Amino acid sequence: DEDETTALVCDNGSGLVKAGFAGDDAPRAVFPSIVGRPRHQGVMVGMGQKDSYVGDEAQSKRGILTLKYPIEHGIITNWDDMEKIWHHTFYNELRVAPEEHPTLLTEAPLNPKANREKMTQIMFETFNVPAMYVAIQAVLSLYASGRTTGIVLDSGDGVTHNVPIYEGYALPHAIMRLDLAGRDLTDYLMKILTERGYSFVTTAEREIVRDIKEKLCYVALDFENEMATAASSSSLEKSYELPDGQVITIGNERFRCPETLFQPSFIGMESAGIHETTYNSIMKCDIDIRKDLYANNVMSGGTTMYPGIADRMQKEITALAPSTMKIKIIAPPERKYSVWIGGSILASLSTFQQMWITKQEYDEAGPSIVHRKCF
Amino acid sequence: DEDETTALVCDNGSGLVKAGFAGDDAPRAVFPSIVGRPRHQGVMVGMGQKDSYVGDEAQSKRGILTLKYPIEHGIITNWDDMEKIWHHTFYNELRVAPEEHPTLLTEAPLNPKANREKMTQIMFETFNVPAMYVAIQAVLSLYASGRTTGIVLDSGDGVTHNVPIYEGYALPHAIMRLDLAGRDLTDYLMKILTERGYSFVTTAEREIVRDIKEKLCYVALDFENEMATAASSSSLEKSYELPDGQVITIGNERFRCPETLFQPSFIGMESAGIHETTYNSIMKCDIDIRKDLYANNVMSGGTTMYPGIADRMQKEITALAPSTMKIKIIAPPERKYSVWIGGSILASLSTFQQMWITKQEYDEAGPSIVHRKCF
Amino acid sequence: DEDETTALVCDNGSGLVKAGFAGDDAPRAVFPSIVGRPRHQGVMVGMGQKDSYVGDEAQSKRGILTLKYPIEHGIITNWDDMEKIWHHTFYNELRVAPEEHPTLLTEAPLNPKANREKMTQIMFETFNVPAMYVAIQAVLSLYASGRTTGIVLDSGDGVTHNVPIYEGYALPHAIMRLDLAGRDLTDYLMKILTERGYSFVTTAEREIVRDIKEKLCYVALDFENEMATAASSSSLEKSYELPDGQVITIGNERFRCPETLFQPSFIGMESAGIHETTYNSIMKCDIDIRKDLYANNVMSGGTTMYPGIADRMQKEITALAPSTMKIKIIAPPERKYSVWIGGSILASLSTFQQMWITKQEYDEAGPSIVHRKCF
Amino acid sequence: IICDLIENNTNGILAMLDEECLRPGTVTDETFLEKLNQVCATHQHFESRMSKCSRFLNDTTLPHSCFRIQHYA
Ligand SMILES: Nc1ncnc2c1ncn2[C@@H]1O[C@H](COP(=O)(O)OP(=O)(O)O)[C@@H](O)[C@H]1O
Ligand SMILES: Nc1ncnc2c1ncn2[C@@H]1O[C@H](COP(=O)(O)OP(=O)(O)O)[C@@H](O)[C@H]1O
Ligand SMILES: Nc1ncnc2c1ncn2[C@@H]1O[C@H](COP(=O)(O)OP(=O)(O)O)[C@@H](O)[C@H]1O
Ligand SMILES: [Mg+2]
Ligand SMILES: [Mg+2]
Ligand SMILES: [Mg+2]
Repeated sequence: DEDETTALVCDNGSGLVKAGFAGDDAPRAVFPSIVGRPRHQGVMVGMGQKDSYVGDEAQSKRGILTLKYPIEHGIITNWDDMEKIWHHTFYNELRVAPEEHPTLLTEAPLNPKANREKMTQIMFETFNVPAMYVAIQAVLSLYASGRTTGIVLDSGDGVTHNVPIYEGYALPHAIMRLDLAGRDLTDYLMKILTERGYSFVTTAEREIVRDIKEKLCYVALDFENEMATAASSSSLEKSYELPDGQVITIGNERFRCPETLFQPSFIGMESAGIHETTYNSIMKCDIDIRKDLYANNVMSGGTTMYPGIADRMQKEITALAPSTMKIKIIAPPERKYSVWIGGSILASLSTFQQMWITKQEYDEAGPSIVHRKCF
Repeated sequence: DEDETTALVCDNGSGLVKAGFAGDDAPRAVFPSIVGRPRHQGVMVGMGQKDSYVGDEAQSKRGILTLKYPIEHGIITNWDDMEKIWHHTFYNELRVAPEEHPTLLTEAPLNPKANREKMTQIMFETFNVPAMYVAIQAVLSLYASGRTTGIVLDSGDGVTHNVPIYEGYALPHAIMRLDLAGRDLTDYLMKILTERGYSFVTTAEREIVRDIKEKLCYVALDFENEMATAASSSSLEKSYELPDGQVITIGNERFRCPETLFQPSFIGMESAGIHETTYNSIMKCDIDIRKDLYANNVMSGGTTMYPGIADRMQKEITALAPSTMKIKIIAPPERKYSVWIGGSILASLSTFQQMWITKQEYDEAGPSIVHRKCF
Repeated sequence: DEDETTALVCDNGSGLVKAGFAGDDAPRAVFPSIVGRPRHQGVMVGMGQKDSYVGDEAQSKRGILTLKYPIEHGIITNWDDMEKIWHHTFYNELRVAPEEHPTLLTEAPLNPKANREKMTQIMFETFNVPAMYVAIQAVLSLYASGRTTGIVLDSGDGVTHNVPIYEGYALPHAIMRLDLAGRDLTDYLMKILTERGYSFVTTAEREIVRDIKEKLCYVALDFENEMATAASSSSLEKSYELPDGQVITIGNERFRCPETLFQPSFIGMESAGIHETTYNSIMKCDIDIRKDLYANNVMSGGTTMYPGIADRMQKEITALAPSTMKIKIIAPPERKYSVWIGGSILASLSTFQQMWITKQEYDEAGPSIVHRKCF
Repeated sequence: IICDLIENNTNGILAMLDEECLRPGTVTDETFLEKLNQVCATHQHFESRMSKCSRFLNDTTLPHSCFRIQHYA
């Protein structure tokens, strides 16, 4: 089938499956991490109509399905559904046999270890890969940045990290994990669109709210004067055509969605915000690291494609950090993919080929071997 | 109100307010050093519901508050919040007027002197005590031990000292101060319980993690064979019922919490550990003191109620100190209170009544008088 | 590689490696005597990142290292680490082969003789130098002064000597060795900056405290009126920008650091001070030497670059020595390097070429030959 | 073993060069020589100056920022 030993870089952070080959620019198979299930009976005889719809095919039929993300906040909930996602990933979209290729998974730090361990157990026992590795999402986000020094903000669909790394060495004590991410912003956006007058309650309607969040939101550099501006005039009211008919027109909801990311008191989650978890992750580091963390602050995962979020980020960290510091919020426009791109780089290095957790070494010490080889 | 001139012994080391009268066995008012604040709006009209919850009353309502320790690592951060703690201390819990009683504060050595000076300024200007003193925590921990010779380990919530004292004379050059204490062990325990699978992120959840640390931890006399034992079987797995529902079951996290206290490389804080700060504080002393420091090593503050910590302590100092020495780790089971008890003894001595920093002597030389009368 | 037989003058007194060629003005390779070691794990694959950082390269990465001076108070503690320092000294910084060049080491008087003997053993067995010599630091400090008569104060990082020499003859019975030097002043400065409010506990932070000591200290000619002056006004408060952010402002700590050198009771070390070890080293000499020791008192090593220390020195020895004596504290501003400069002079003399401890004479009587040829 | 010294997918010279070209780490020539000294100097017929091993000696007409390969020629 395949005449190569190219490593597979499979990457489900929490909300969007992206996969491909090692040593490649763009991820080959990008599709949402959903499994579908018909919530009512079928009538037409002779249709096919299996009781599983995974990936973008589920979004073709999302009107008649109960959509269900199998992984939540980076934690895999239903292992059978995630096995459907992986089966559709390798066998249908990417269309390659896992038996002949090493695999490079990704996860979050501060993960429940049964996710990592059972993920390795499914990768070796079911799909029978020859090699396997459990990559950290944020470190790979620093691999695609072309740097070896920087603090990493990625903020995927269910997790954000702010992992500081200095000169090839990470700082595991200064690590962070906040559970405020894009799915919570989608639920809050659904709540405030219910406040305006557009009632979205279905999971398919929740997917439409995610579409409105992706297309039509920005970050509000100064939230107070932007709030008074939205209360002032209708220069911020924007119409978005929903699928099948009625258009919407959003005002202050256009920028109160990512302000929740910068201020978690709107969603009532006790936290300090993104800009203070960065500053706290810098202040937990030592004294002689911090200007290298200021000049190389990376903001290159998902949920950062809101326009001007680097201006709010630099404008706020400048207010937090002491003066005469050069706050460089590195936002390369290739983000939302840079964790896969760092997967492609790290899977294509020459030094990495003796760090593979491989079979006959998996079977030697069982599934706990990941906690002694990987990290 | 009170027909006595009994001195007040108020003792906030860093994490637990204990206060009472001079010449008493048990501290009368013991409550945690927290101030509460409702992080969201109120709805019910006619409730009371003031915007301040201090002491154990805050732990009655900790689900709806943002808990905030006003003193951190022995350093007072918010003077208004600590003034709320003192106001609740004298006027509500202990229920006595500060105007008619001398007061005996406590602090850490190697303190920023604005803590000592502004603490004296608040005690004279606001509460208007007639007399005041700034006691060292570790020296009072040696007063309750009934000795005049010994090296003192207390290890409160934010500080540890190892103050060596020989025959009534302290050794101020051989003094130590390590910032690794029980609150950092609480944060590390929260991190490794996140590693097991129980996610605690709220300050109230952090208080629950502090409860699990107090109830269900021991010291692991030999950490390597205890680690292999926890990796071997489930004889160490213990279930603890959380408040409101789901029980937990901890394994190797039961003893990796105080091993961080004996090995600060787990929390990434550059230090030598408790057992080597003791030995370094002994080796900084002179030659003809050390067997009196070996026979009278005191371990009588907070965060030492872990079972068998005297066995790990003696078992490690025996490996560090030369042979034919009698390493007597004195661990009187009245600890966590012995700094207050030494406050009660020292406040009840006959010689002490001309060492009070008093009013009309405070006003004579201003707030700097503490740096010439006290120490 | 090198077309010369120029002797190597390698000089680690206790705290700063300076090395170069014979017959030269400035030392060619000057770098701090530290070895680095990463105290936590590495993450980035493909970095290099060896487990050794020596010299100023360690100060490039001191945020992620545990810095460790291999030589303490002039006594070499770890021979492998000092072998790393010498290997980096000859092979990387100075960049010359030791096989073709004689070497001129330096040490302290009243040294443990295993330092001298094992130092000669490492110089002949490992690096295979043809010739070798063990120079006294203070005598070389008198060679760079251009004199043959004088008492020598150098006060390096770990040792001070006060070696009196009259007309080519030293006085070995009147020799002194006090273990109070610049590293103890760095630790005391770290202690009193902890007293002000700036907490430094890391070895990298200790290096920052050493930087503040080098840049921003003076000697306080009269310590009592200078202490009342610092207590009077803020004309002595000086701000120093720390690396990465927060500035500091020191007051009486600006001059209480070298007063500890003139008064060891502040650090609790039982001694007489520098000014009384000089006067005791003069009074141990005979009667007809002393005005030649008064007119030629040399103060030309490290830790004497504090401004006005010659005024405190002459002003105090004038109070100790009898009248009608001319106390000339010779402080040539080329100090901190004059022990290397005297190494360059003494290694370039014509008479010295039959005082080399050489190979085939080392092998004749073993490593004890240094105690019969050198001194 | 000269061919193997150059072409090995984990320990060869061209694998290290493809590594240094592949990853960006602000890479230069001396860092690449540092990598060759790290992983490629465990072989007998490789020869460098900073490593030690292969070879221990301080051989003249062997500068820095260079390396020797003992070819068939
Ligand atoms: N252009 C965009 N604007 C705003 N949000 C976006 C945009 N693109 C993606 N997102 C959000 O980012 C999340 C996916 O981020 P990503 O890091 O790819 O997830 P994963 O953790 O699966 O890798 C989705 O919830 C989506 O709503
Ligand atoms: N039984 C126990 N087991 C383990 N830890 C305890 C126990 N009791 C108290 N602690 C810890 O000791 C700390 C309080 O120490 P203490 O010295 O009383 O504080 P303070 O500095 O306020 O006097 C608390 O943070 C608590 O976590
Ligand atoms: N300009 C300066 N001001 C004050 N102290 C200095 C200055 N320069 C160096 N020092 C101190 O002198 C010490 C080095 O002295 P030196 O005699 O060079 O050491 P060594 O014994 O290695 O020769 C260092 O610890 C440093 O703190
Ligand atoms: Mg992601
Ligand atoms: Mg205490
Ligand atoms: Mg010196």
